[PDB]
Amino acid sequence: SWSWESYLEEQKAITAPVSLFQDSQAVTHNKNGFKLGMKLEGIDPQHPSMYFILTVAEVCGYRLRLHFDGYSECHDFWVNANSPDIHPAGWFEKTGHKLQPPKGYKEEEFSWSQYLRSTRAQAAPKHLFVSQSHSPPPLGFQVGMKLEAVDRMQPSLVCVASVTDVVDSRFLVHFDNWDDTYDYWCDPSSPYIHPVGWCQKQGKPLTPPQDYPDPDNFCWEKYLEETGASAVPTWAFKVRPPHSFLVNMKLEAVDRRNPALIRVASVEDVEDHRIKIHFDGWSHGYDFWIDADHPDIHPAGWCSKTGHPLQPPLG
Repeated sequence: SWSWESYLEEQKAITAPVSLFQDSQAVTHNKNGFKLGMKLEGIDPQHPSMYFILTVAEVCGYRLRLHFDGYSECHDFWVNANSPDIHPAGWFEKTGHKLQPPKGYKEEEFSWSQYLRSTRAQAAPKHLFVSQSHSPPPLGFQVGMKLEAVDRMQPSLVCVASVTDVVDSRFLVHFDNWDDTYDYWCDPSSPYIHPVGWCQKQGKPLTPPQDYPDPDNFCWEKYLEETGASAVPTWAFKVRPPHSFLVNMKLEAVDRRNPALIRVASVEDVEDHRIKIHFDGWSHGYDFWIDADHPDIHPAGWCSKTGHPLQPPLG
């Protein structure tokens, strides 16, 4: 009953054109073959470097809710069917990764064939996954290389970092000697990474590894020699152009408080690479910043075309 067309007329508003989004945020014609109970492998959003056995706990449109086998439901999380952060059963074994076992197991004595028999479940068919490590790796980025990275939790901090994982065309950025809980996946065009030496050339403070001896006398050349690591080469960095979203443009965005819901939204403010989302009809107290390439923002009509409910403006 609620329609974008009517709403736009009503508000004398415009939608953010589909051209402003990445193809993966816009595609609506792909079918979601995931079914309840199917098992697979995937990264823990809270520990991006770790892989766990997951089960499809719910399906809604082109999205699915995943559950950490053996764990409580409050670890549950939602992803889109085209997420590059989930993989087919057996992926870890085939790509040299480590798989954390279900709470109640030793990865040491874990095998899919049998876990499946023991749970009388089916593994999600591999043709559904966009990432299976068949595609080309990011050019110039290899596990072990070092670089400088913005701690997206503390934007004022640019720190000494390392590439700790590489999957399909993305890599994992880790903050040297810090918790894996500040790590994040990204690609060569990320505006949050810079080559070794960037802070120095920019007159900005570089945060060295935690507890590095004599912190303010940190020398990259020295650190690279101590670790024998290479710096990601400068040619590998290809930062993306700033986005073209304009204030007042409307779109759809997953609700950050209740991930199951997606609401009608508007662009409240903008920066070169992030937009500030406002949920129509709600308090601006809920407005939040989000990267323009985040998988949870979509153009108007995404919910309708994918079969997902859309929450109309609060009234």
